[PDB]
Order: sequence, then C-alpha cells, then structure tokens
Amino acid sequence: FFRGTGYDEKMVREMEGLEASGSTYICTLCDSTRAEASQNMVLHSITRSHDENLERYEIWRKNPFSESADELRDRVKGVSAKPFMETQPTLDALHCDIGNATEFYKIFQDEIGEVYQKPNPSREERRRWRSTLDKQLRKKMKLKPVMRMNGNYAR
Amino acid sequence: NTFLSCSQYHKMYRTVKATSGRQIFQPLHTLRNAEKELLPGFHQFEWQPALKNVSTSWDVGIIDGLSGWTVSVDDVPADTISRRFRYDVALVSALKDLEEDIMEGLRERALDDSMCTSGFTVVVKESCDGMGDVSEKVPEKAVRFSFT
Amino acid sequence: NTFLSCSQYHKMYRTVKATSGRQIFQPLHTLRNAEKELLPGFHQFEWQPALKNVSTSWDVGIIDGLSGWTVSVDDVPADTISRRFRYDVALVSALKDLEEDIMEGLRERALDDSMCTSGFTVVVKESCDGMGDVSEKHGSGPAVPEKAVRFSFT
DNA sequence: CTGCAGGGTTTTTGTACAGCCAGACAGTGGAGTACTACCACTGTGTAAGACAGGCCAGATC
DNA sequence: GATCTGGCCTGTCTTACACAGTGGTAGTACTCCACTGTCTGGCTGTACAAAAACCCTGCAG
DNA sequence: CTGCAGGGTTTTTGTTCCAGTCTGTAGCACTGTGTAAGACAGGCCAGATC
DNA sequence: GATCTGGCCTGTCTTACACAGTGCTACAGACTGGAACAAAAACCCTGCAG
Ligand SMILES: [Ca+2]
Ligand SMILES: [Ca+2]
Ligand SMILES: [Ca+2]
Ligand SMILES: [Ca+2]
Ligand SMILES: [Zn+2]
Repeated sequence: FFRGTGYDEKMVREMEGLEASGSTYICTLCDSTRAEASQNMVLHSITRSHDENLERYEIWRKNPFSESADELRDRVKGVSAKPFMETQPTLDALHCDIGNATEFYKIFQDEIGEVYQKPNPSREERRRWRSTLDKQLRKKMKLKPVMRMNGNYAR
Repeated sequence: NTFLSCSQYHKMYRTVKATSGRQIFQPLHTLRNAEKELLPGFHQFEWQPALKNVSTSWDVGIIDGLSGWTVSVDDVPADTISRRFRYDVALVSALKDLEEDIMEGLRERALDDSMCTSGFTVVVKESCDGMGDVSEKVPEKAVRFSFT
Repeated sequence: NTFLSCSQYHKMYRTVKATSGRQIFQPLHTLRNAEKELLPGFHQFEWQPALKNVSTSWDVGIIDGLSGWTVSVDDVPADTISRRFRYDVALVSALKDLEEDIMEGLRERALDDSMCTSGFTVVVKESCDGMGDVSEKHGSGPAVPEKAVRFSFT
C-alpha cells in the first residue's frame, strides 16, 4: 500500500493539476473559494481524489457543456492541468508548522504597533515594528532573527 | 558513517595496522565488494503475476534515469543528468535488509514461522522534494526523490 | 594526519568501543591531555644571558598577534586578525621534538655524553609568503577570508 | 532380496578415585571518566505566481 | 476632438530556500585503585561402565 | 702464561621453482581552483611640435 | 610660451596551466614448499707459534 504524503504544497498542487498556489482555490481537499474560507472555517468535507480529478480534467478538455472560461473554471472547481502522479489526501506537518509560525510572526509585527487603530500602515512602520520585535526577541528569550524562520526557530 | 575518503581510510588502516597490528580494520578492496550485499541488485525474488512493462532482470544496480533517450539533437535535447534505481530492486533491498527485524517481530508475537508466509502487507511512505541553491561543481538546482 | 574531526573521532570511537569488547582508541579528553605537551609552551628552559627585552615567562601557549594594539578607533584600526607563538617557545618545542634524533646521532658519532653539552649550532631556515584571496565556504557577506600570510621556519 | 535383534567393534560419555590453581564475590570510598549534552558561531534577502487598482494608449464615432 | 476598453504596471499576498558542523566546556551518571579470605569449577594420572550407529550374522518371509 | 690461523658445530639467511593471492599504488578520467605570465590599456612625461 | 605625440610603464584582465582530490583497476610485486646450498656468527678447539 503506497502513500504519497511527503511533498510540500507547491509540488503537490503542481503535480495534482492545481493553480499554484495562492489562487482562488487553496485547499487541496475542500473546493471552497478563498473568501468563502473566511466565512466558514471548520465545517468542511474532504472530497479531492485522484481519479475524480482525472474525470474533472476530462471535463475541462472535452468541455461537454460549452461554458465560458470562468463558468468552466467553477464547474471543475479549478482543475486546469492533467495530474499524473497520484497523491494521498493529506497535508504536510513541517511546513504547516512554518506557515503558522510566520503567520504569528506577521501578526506580532502588526500588534507591536496599531492595526485595528491603523487602517493602512506604511512600509516604514512595518519594518520598524519588525525591528523592535527583533530587539525584544534578543533582549528577552535570546533570539536574533534570521532570514526566514525554519523549524527550530518556529518551535 | 563519518564521511571518510578512500585514501583517508587507507592511511588510517595502514597506520593502525603498522602499530600493534594485528590488522584490525579491513582493507579497502575487501569492502569494495563486501558492500554489494547492501546495495540493490543482489537478492533473488519475483512477482506473481509478473510485473507489467518491466524487464524482469533482478540483478541490475544503479541505472541512468534517461531510459535510453535517443540522443538525436534534432529532437528535444537529452542533456539533463540523472541517476536512479529500479523501484522493485530498491524495495527488495530495503525489505531483505529489514529481514532481521521482521523475523524478530514475527518471533516476538509468537506467531508461527513455518506457515503464514503469504499475508504480509507493507505500507511504504514516499517523499520527494527539490533542493534549492545547490552550489554546483544546467543551473544550480537538483531534485531528489526518495522513499521510506 | 587524516584531517578527521573532533566529533567524528568520538563517533567512530564510541563505535569501536561498543564494537569489540575493548577501549582500543582513547577517547577525546585523554587524547587532548596527552597532546597538550606536544604543543609549544610545555618544557622549561633558560637563556644565558637572559633574553633581550623578552618576558622570561615560558609555559605560555598561543598568543594573539596584535600585540596589545590599542583598539581605540581614533588611531589606526586594530582589526587585523593574527595568531602566532612566542618565537623562542616554538623553537624550544621544535628542538625538544628533534632531541630523539639528536641523541641518536650522538650515539652514532660516539661522542661521549659528558662532552655534548655546549657546542651545538642549529641552522634555521625561515620563510614568509602569502596565500591570496583563498576560497572558503559560506561567505555571502565578505569577512576578509581571502588574503593570508604564513610565517614559517624549518 | 525383505525387516529386525542377540551378539560384535569402535567410538564416544559419563562417572568415577584423587589434587590444584584460576576466577569471582563481598568489603569501601571516590575518583575519575566517559558520555552526553551544552555553548559560540556564520548572517541578517531572495525567487515564482495570482489578483485587484489604476491608467493609458490604441482604436472608435 | 470626446469616449471607451483591453491590456499592461504597481502593489499585493503566498508558497518555496539556504544555517551545518566543528571545536571548546561542563555537568553528570557510570565505573576501577588497594586492601582483602573464600569457594567452585575447569584442569589432571587410569579404570569403569553406558549410548550409538553401523557391519555382519541368523533366523524368519 | 699469551697471539691469531683457522679446524669443527648449529644457526641463519639465502635460495633456486613454480604457482598463486592480496595490495598498494599508480595509473585514469575528471572537473573545480589559484595562480602567475602575459596581453594590452591608458595616461602620461618627454620629445617634438606649433 | 601653449600644445601634440611616441614610449613607457604601472595596473588590469584572462586564461592556460598547474594542481587536487576521488572512485575503479591493473599490475607488479610482496607472500607461500622441497632441496640445498654456501657461508659467515659466535663458541670452542687445536695448532704452530712467542
Ligand atoms: Ca521543500
Ligand atoms: Ca607569492
Ligand atoms: Ca606566489
Ligand atoms: Ca527547501
Ligand atoms: Zn479545504
């Protein structure tokens, strides 16, 4: 029994015929749009499967309903390219960790300053809140920043 | 396990054999064929049914991945360098390496050893990823495809 | 002689240790201790007459080459990285290394040992060349790891 | 020729006398010692793509 | 000359990619010094009995 | 008593033959790295010029 | 007295060439036996010799 699991997002979406990567379809499992993924967050079913992606791609090719670009984009829920390597319906552990880490990194750079109080900040204030966050991580916790946060820095 | 070179090893071995030797480490040549147990392409096996589309020679080791790309520069160029195995040979090597552990576990559970020789199931994880900024010694990239 | 690590040495050491019943190699720290005599700054000695403007301290090992270059920015910079010994201490180390062969040669020359205490002339060649702009790994921001100069003798 | 059991030899198998030195078990107090885990340390940005804003230029009537 | 609109640019937000490996330092859990007196179990000169598997033999078919 | 010329004696150390049978090491192909020789640029002073 | 130009000479690219290492391998050169031998190493042992 084989399981294709240990692939980062970009490759997974690239080899399963997705629109890599941050396009209007995000989840490799639930086919809800991006903005919709903000309205509901928890209630979803896992549907994406290899053979059914081949079905949807055959639909994309033949175009048996003569729909336009966007209507066909939706009818297949965004499957452009023909996948060829079958992959298991799962996410990675590591770089979900790194993504949550960099997300909290950004939101910390934000809340050091004011965001609910500042509708649109500028680049200078963003880098400044970064700099005071880095000085804080150095004085306390003894953490100098790095170019990008790996797994250890994330932990 | 410690990244030594051939000449490295020969110097070390020759040295420690000179003094108080009583040779201890083994010479290089002997390892040069002693490893052939742990590489692919050593262990007999087969499949029922036979595999589709696979030359059933069970002894080939390292193989260039191009798969006989016709070098015709007329067509798409065959420049990309690669090296790989034949999956089956890799799997039989890894498994027959695990032979020790699987027999041990079979004995620990006190399950019979003569019979029950037909219902083994193996879940194998595969994982692939590229590798960025490989300092080259073709661009600076490379992709490695492994399994576990 | 084989350029092996410190860590890797200990690795293969613990390996052979648990391998066949014996402590065939010595571990690290005892090797370090046993070695510390082979470096400079271990043998006591003297000079007659005493040295000219040289500290009579002997047991010292590795010094930093700046020689107390007052680091204050106002004056010429004092960032120049350098390492050396006390020349003389290196000489006594080298000589007491060769002492085995000097004693062998005195055995061959049959000179009586109660008559080989004074008349020694060691000829010493010395040399000083630079190796320029050396290549070394993991510099994406320059840290002058390029121009080196090696003072040497034989 | 078939199968088997008294005897046979020849070899091992073990017990039998007896004496003898190698090898461990407890005794202790710790001192060392190997081992594993600590530090310090390089460097402080990039490359790909998707999307909505805004404009602006190429063509029109 | 007013108007319009697809396509292009800027700015945006998101998924990747190097940072191991090497030496010095330290706490710390694991192990032999000397001193011991004692006991078991291998060794050893032959004689004594006990198993084992064949090879001949003899009776039986 | 002494001196070596030199007799005996085993021991050693060669040693002649083929075969091996391992081994180190010197190939070999290779491409990455550091340098120093040499081209050549240019600027620039002296020499020739106006 | 102000200016144009060849030579030159210091600095700069390039770039050819050496070295460096690393896995394969090929070989040449070491080791085994019996006979049989010479021929000294060191004790000892006689002998012409004082
Ligand atoms: Ca990756
Ligand atoms: Ca030089
Ligand atoms: Ca030079
Ligand atoms: Ca990566
Ligand atoms: Zn989803």
